[PDB]
Amino acid sequence: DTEIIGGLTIPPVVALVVMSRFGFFAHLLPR
Repeated sequence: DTEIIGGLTIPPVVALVVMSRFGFFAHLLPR
């Protein structure tokens, strides 16, 4: 039963690793 809410019960260390990964590909780009 998860239409809009999936899993927002995570620690700050996990969310921090996800944010840095997003910026990594944005700066590295397909090169």
